[PDB]
Amino acid sequence: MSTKYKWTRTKIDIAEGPGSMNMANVLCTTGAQSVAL
Amino acid sequence: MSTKYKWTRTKIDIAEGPGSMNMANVLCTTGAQSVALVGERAFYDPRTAGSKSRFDDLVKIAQLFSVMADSTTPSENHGVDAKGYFKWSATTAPQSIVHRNIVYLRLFPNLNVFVNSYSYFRGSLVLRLSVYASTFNRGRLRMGFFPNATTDSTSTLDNAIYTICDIGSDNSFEITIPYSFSTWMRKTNGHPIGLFQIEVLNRLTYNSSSPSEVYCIVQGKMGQDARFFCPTGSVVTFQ
Amino acid sequence: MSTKYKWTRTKIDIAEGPGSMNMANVLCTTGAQSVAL
Amino acid sequence: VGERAFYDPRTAGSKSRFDDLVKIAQLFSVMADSTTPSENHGVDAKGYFKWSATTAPQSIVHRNIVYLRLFPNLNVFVNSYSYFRGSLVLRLSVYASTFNRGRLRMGFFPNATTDSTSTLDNAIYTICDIGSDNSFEITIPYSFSTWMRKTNGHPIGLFQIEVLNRLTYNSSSPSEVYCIVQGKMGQDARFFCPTGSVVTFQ
Amino acid sequence: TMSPNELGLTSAQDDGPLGQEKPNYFLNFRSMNVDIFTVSHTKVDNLFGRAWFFMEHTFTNEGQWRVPLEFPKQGHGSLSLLFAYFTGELNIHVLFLSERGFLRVAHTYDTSNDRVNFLSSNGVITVPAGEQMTLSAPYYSNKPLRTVRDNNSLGYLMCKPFLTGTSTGKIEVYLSLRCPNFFFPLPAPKVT
Amino acid sequence: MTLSAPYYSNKPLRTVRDNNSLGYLMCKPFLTGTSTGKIEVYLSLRCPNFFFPLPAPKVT
Amino acid sequence: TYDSKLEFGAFTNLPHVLMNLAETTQADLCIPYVADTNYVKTDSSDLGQLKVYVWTPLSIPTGSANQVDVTILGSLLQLDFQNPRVFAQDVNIYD
Amino acid sequence: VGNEIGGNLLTKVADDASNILGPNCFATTAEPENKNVVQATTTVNTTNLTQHPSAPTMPFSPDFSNVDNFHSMAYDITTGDKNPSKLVRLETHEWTPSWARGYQITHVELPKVFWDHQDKPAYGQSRYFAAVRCGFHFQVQVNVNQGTAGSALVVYEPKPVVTYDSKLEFGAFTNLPHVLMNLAETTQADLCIPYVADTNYVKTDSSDLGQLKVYVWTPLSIPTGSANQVDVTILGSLLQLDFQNPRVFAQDVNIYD
Amino acid sequence: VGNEIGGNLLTKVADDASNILGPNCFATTAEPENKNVVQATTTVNTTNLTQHPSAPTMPFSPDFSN
RNA sequence: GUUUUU
RNA sequence: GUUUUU
RNA sequence: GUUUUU
RNA sequence: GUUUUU
RNA sequence: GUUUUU
Repeated sequence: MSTKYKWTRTKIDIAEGPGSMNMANVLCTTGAQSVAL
Repeated sequence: MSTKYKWTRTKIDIAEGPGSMNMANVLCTTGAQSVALVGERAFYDPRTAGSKSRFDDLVKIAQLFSVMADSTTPSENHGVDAKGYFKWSATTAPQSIVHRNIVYLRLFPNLNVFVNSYSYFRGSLVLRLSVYASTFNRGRLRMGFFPNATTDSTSTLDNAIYTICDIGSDNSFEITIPYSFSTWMRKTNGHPIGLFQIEVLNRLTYNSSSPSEVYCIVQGKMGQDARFFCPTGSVVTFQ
Repeated sequence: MSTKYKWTRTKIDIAEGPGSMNMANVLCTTGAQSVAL
Repeated sequence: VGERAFYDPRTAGSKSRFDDLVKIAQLFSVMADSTTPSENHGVDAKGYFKWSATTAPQSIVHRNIVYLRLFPNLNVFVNSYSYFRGSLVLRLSVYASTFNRGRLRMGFFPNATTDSTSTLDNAIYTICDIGSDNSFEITIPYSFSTWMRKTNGHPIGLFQIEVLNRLTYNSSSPSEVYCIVQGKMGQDARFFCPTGSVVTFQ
Repeated sequence: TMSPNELGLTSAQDDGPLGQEKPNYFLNFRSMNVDIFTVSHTKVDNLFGRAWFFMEHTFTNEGQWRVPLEFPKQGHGSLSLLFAYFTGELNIHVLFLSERGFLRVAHTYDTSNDRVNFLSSNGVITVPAGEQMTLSAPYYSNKPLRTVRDNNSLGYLMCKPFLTGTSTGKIEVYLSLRCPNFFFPLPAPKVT
Repeated sequence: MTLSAPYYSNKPLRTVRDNNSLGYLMCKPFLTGTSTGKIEVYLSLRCPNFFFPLPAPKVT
Repeated sequence: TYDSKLEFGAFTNLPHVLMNLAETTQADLCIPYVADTNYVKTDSSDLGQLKVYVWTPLSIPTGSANQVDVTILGSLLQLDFQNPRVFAQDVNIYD
Repeated sequence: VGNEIGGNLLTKVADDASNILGPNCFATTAEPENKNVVQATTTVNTTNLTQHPSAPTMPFSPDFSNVDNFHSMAYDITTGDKNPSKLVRLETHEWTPSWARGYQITHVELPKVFWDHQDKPAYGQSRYFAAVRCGFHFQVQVNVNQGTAGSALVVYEPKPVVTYDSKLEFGAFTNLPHVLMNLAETTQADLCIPYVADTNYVKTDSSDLGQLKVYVWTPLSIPTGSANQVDVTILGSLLQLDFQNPRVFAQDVNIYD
Repeated sequence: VGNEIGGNLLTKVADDASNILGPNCFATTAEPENKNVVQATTTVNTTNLTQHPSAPTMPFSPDFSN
């Protein structure tokens, strides 16, 4: 069993400009968060 | 084999406002982290509350009767005030008014709460007049309602949504107002619901051992089609 | 049912140098965001 | 390599690790243990008192309000968890000779607070007749308004051990013996929320 | 049916072996198990899976900090004092309180002080200033079991900070363990 | 952060009105220098179980 | 090692035998190899030690005898000598 | 009937008058945990008789295999047991070139030599037993440069021979388990000797098993330049060992009549 | 359980740790020869009641035909 | 407890 | 409402 | 446009 | 090149 | 070692 390796949360690399806001691509804006109840 | 490319951790772009906390969407809050020892859920006990299940929808509470502008003393102005506690008299003549006022949702305890919570709503409103007289008292009373009216003045109810009340065994009379507004939903605390008037149709009759005037109570609740929509800030503070 | 555990958003560990911009690997640049409509 | 090691229980003389702590809470421990027996006729918390030829029937040999913290093992959980539930078991062990005989009734008023001698006819009691097995048990089933109860809150109840029949003896037997009171959790015992500490161990 | 043994009449000298889940009854009583949560909070893995404060260190310079790691006689972790031996993964929670810098963290069970001089070989995860990390140190113990009481029951922790300017600060530490193996329960501890 | 505290209540039900209807919240800050500040708090609940509706409240 | 730090009356958590005199004349204890090290140095106390405490003092009547003797007998369920060494010379198996 | 019969009557009578709620009393009778029994335990040559036994105790979910699964000691489990049969240096002597044929180089008391010093693997056990029955495996080693020559007679002499040694004709000793070993040809001799005596067992710390000796078959012919210090060493191993009679520590006990 | 149960545990525990040589201990528990019994003997118009009897004896390979 | 969502 | 995208 | 990669 | 891991 | 979880 995979018990030879301690279980861990996935590790991922964050691309450049995290937090940068794209106000040019619609595919970006339509995916924005919703303040709806 | 994919050994022509060095193995790597996935790279991802972080959207705007990372770390921003959304306190508006429930789908966001329910997914928040758990401080629970094992991020576990508990077994609730309704029995201790005397119930068989929790309460899921609030609209049902808005559908519960509550006295309109309730007071300790009956209307001292012949019912021309907002008090939903007035007297009907042997003295009042037919067509004379026993009650008249402009109705707002806030005039009702239960509803006033939703008024201070939601911004808009829709649906029919039901008012129930309960005249408490003796088994000897007899007479009729017509209560009408002009939806969306604002001029607080006595007026013929022949064209208004009215209900004639003939005193008997079941002395509680209902009147429904279907949703009436230009907009699909309407401000919870905006334009009046309309003009509510209860005029005398036939003088309250009596005898040697019966009262010459009785007490009346006006309750209000939402219809089975009632709905509330946007939650807004508060306009008042409860206790 | 998995109702013995409160539902939660996935938790992940962010690797070193998040926001670092790789201007050496093409596989990195071609995946950059698009300012296209 | 973010790898796991192979544990060795044998060196510990065990065949497996210890997975649940509740089992430890289910291990007897002397109540308010002391070096010397109760010098107040047992009216204190000492679970180490003497039963005497001198004490009359209905006279008390021990009385006190019981709390989980009065037990070594349990007191640990008291300082760890905030709440709990389940039955509690107390075992009185009277160490007399093979000649000594007599009876002793120990009752328990769950959730009681007034530390005063009172008839146990309505309390959960156990009559102890001296013989070969001179260890007597008494179970208290969980009794509280709440589903779980504070680990370190309201008392468990009033514990009283009254004399039923004077401890008899003879020329070569003791006129009074020693007694020990232990306490443990029932098989249905449970602890729930871990809270801060109220004391510091050593 | 029920025997007199299960009704309270027993003998203390007939309890061995250790661990007798004997049932106790009376006419109106039976062991009733009621669970308030979907899982146990008594299981070693769950209880100890939750950290607890350990100690704090204030640093005015990069000098290295080595501290013996031991089980608490203070928090809910005290429940460990009921055991004699331990073995398994060790979760170390470190908070770096600093304005501008980095904190090297490493863990070793090795008693030798010198082995820790070159910190890099040991581990040395890097927590940027103002960040906190949770590293899980494996059981790289030269001893199969760790007496749970020892002032160094748990291996030593190393903290060296690579500061940049006159900046100084403090490093708070919290400890927790992943799946713990406890053996041979000993008598309950005393109070101070 | 948004932490979801479970119902680790020693009471099966929480009278909704009590000045402590909801459990107590603890905040201790591990500051580093003379730095000071303020902690704003907001509350919300995940799946709530309400029972036995009582009469509507009054206004101040 | 830490004996004074432990609460008496809780020692019942360790392999023991509360033995009530006038009832039992002998106690039996089977103890396996218990230590934090695979092997224990010969001629050492590392395996721990067996003790006998006073649960409840002796209640000896007037005429009865007053000289009670406590004896400890030991048998090796299983024995294993590995490391060779000079005759009775202190050798350190530990680090 | 009685006093055993009571749990049933009370349990039953309670049972008979029971109504909707149920019985209002339950009674159960049985034997006490402390019954009238006797326990007997036997270890090596010992027997413990107890008439007042108590329930034996032991740790939680214990493992009595006592075997270290990690083998922190990488030795055969029976190492300590076989240790006393281990090969050991019984003697060493320097043959002197001047010595005549038939001269006795060196000898070893058998079998008490295996317990020659407290530093002998077998010395330990040998102390706690008065009787012995064992087999031997000797390895007499004699090294000499190629330039030199000579020959020695390694022979086993039972007590009978050792007793009447002067009455025996040298040159006939080849009748006994021996090894005429010609130096410059062989550097070691091997001798497997089984238990030989006129008695089933030999007293421990005795020479009754006879003794191994090394004689001068033909004196050493050491050239001028060649070395002149030849050492003769006697090694011994126990093919099979057996200690039976128990006795105080190293106390002379007579197994013989 | 207990105090009857001991021959088995000791006999077993001894059994479990046994190696090539075998167990290093054997334990057996049972009732004493002198048990708690009562004997009654009746001859012509007589009855002897004894509550502390002992194993009756008799000569070697005896003949009671008389 | 579909008591995250379908 | 394929009204994110195919 | 396999024009991210196979 | 299972030369990330099985 | 279901010794992350089912």
